[PDB]
Amino acid sequence: STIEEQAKTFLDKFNHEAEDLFYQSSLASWNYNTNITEENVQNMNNAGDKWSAFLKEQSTLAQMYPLQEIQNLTVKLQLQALQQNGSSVLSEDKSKRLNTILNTMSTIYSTGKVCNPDNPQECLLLEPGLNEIMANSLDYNERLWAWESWRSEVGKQLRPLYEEYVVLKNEMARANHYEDYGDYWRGDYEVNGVDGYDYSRGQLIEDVEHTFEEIKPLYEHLHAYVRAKLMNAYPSYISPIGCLPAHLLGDMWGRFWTNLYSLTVPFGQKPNIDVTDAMVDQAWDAQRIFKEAEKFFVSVGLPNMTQGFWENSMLTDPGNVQKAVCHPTAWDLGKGDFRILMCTKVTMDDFLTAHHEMGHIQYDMAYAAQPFLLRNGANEGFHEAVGEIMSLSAATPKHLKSIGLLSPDFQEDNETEINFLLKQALTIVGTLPFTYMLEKWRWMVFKGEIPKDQWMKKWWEMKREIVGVVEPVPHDETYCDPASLFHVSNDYSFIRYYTRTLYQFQFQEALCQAAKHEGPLHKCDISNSTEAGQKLFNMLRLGKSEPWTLALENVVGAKNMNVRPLLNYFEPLFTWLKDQNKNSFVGWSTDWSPYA
Amino acid sequence: GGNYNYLYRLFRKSNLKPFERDISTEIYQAGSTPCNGVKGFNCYFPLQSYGFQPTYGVGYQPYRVVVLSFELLHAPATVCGPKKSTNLVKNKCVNFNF
Repeated sequence: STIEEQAKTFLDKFNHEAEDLFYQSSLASWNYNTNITEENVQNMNNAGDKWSAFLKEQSTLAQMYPLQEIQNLTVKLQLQALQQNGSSVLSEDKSKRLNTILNTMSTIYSTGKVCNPDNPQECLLLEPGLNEIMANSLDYNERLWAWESWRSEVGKQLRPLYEEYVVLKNEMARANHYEDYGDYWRGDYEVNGVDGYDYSRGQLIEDVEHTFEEIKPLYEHLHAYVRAKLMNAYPSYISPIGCLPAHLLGDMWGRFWTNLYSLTVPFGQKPNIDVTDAMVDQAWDAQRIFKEAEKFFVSVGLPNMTQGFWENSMLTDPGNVQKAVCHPTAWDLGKGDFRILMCTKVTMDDFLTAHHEMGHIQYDMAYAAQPFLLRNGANEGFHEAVGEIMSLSAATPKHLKSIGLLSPDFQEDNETEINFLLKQALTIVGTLPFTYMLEKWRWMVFKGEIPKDQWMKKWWEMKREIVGVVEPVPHDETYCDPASLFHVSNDYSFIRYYTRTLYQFQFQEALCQAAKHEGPLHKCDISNSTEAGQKLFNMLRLGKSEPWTLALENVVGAKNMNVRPLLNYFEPLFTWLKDQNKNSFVGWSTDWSPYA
Repeated sequence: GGNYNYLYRLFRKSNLKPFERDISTEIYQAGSTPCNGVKGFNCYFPLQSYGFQPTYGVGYQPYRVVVLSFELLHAPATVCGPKKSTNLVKNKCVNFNF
C-alpha cells in the first residue's frame, strides 16, 4: 500500500493519544510540584512508566516506513523524529549496566559531603554552607581546601565510573549510526531540508571556536582589570604577568564572577539601582508585580495572557504543611493549560525572575498552534535567549521610570552606566571562555581523540590557555576536575548557553534597530513597539517546524552566526578599560603556579 | 477525571453528505492489508474518545450546539411564531384585522 498516506494516518493516531497522555503526566507533575506530598509519588510512577511505554512501542512502529520517498518535508522530519530508536539498540545487559551506572552516578553526585579535618564529624554539602563559605570569604587556605575537598572526595570515585561510561556512550552512539557521541550532541544543530540553508553536525565543530577570538581582546582587558583589582585587594597572591588561581574567581567552575563584583566594582561610591523600597512603600504584592510586568508584553504586541491563569497557577505563600518547590518554572501541561511555579516575594531579582518566567510562558503560547511533535524550539538556544532578552530590556532605569516607579528628575551619567555594564559583564561575557573550553573537552572526550592518560594534563593546559585558570594545588591523572559540575554527571549538552548568549545579543540588536531607538546598545527600550513584537512572533510561533537557519532570517538580517553585537554592547566598558589597564600587561603566562 | 463519554469519528473512507449520519464501527484500513474486524498493521479504530476536563483551556472544553433547520414542503404549514394582539376599542371608526 501507499506509505505517505498511512504515515500521516499513523502520525495523527499517535498524536491523538500523545496529547492527552502528556497532558495527564504534566498535570500530575505540576500537582506534586505545587502539592508536595507522599501520596503523589506512586501516581507519577504509574504515569511515567506509561509515558515510556507509549514513547517506545509507537517509535518501534516507526520502523516500517521507508523514509526515503516522502515528499513533504514536515512529514519526513516528524517521522524521522519518531524514527529514533533510542538507546535500546544494544543488548539488555549492556542497557541495564548503562542505566545502573547513570543512576549510581546521579546518587553519588547528589551525596557531596566534605568534612573539615579539625572536626571530622561535620560534613558540608553543595548547598549553602560550604558553597557559601567558599563564595563569601577573604582567605586563601579555607577556599583552597574547600575546592580540593570537593574535587577530590567527589572528583575521584566518579572517575572509574566515567572511564567506562564514556566508552559505553560512544558505543551506543556507534550503534545509533553516529561515529561519536559528540555528533549525537551536535545532531540538533543540523538541518538537511531546504537547499541553500543546509547545515551539518561537523560544521558546528569549527563554527564554535572562530566566533570567540573577536571577543578575546575584551576578555583579556577584563582579565587584566580583574588582576589589577586582585593586586590592590589581595597583595602578594596573584602573578601580575600570569593569572589568578581557580578558586579566586568566585566560583569553583569559574562560570560566573558575580561574587567578585564587590571586589572589582568600577565605582563603588554610588550604590546600584534597587527599587525594592518602591515595592515596600507602595505595597506592590505578587499580583501587582505580575500585572505591571504583563503591561510590558501588552505594549510589545504579543497576545494577552490567558484568563483563568491566576486561578490554576500558584504564585506565593506555600505557608503550612502544603509545601511547593521554590524553583521558578513555566509549565505547559497541554490542552490549553499553562501555569507558573515560583515563590514570588518583594525583590527586584524576583521581578526579573517573573519577567523571565512569563517570557517562557509567552513562548509556550507561541507554539500552541503547532502539532504535538512540533511544540518545541528550533534549537536549545532560543527559549532562554527569548526569556533573557526582555529581562535585559526591562532592567533599564528608563523602563523603571516609564511605569511611574521612578521620579522623572534623576541625574544619570556615564558612571552608573559603566558600573552596570561591568556588573553585567562579569557574568554574561565572563562565562563564554569557560563554556567554549568545557564544550571542547566534552567533544574531544566523547570523540576519543585523546587517550585515557591525556585527560587531566590536556584539560589543565587548555584551561590555563583559554580561561586563564591555574592549579592552586597540583593534581594527578586520577583526578577528574570537570566531574564536579552540574552538567557533567547529568549527560546534558552545554553548548546551549554558548549560542544562547549570541542569540540574545543578535536579537536584542535587531529589536533595537527595528524599535526606533538610538544610542548605545545597552540602553535600548523595546516597550510600546508593536512593530518589533511581530518580528519575534514570526518565528516564536513556528517552533521546530522550520530550520534554525531559516529562524535566523526573520529577526536578524543574516543567517550566519556572526558575533556582531557583543563587541558593541560592552563598548563603553571597552573604552573605559582602555584608560584603565594602561600600565598593566594584558594576558597571562602559562609558567607560574600558586604552589610553585 | 476526564469525560470519555464523548466520541467523534476521525477516520472514514469518504466524506459526509449534507444531513448524513453514519454509525458504522468498521475498523479503518489505512493500508491495503485486510483486517478481520481488529486493528493491526494498517488498521485503526475510526472513533476517538474525548477527554474533556474542567482544567481544559479555552477552545478545548466541551461545547453544546443545536442547529435548527427549517423545511417548507408544500404540505400545510403549522410551525409559526406567535402573533400578538392589541385591545379592542368601541364606538370609534377604526380599521381592524380580526
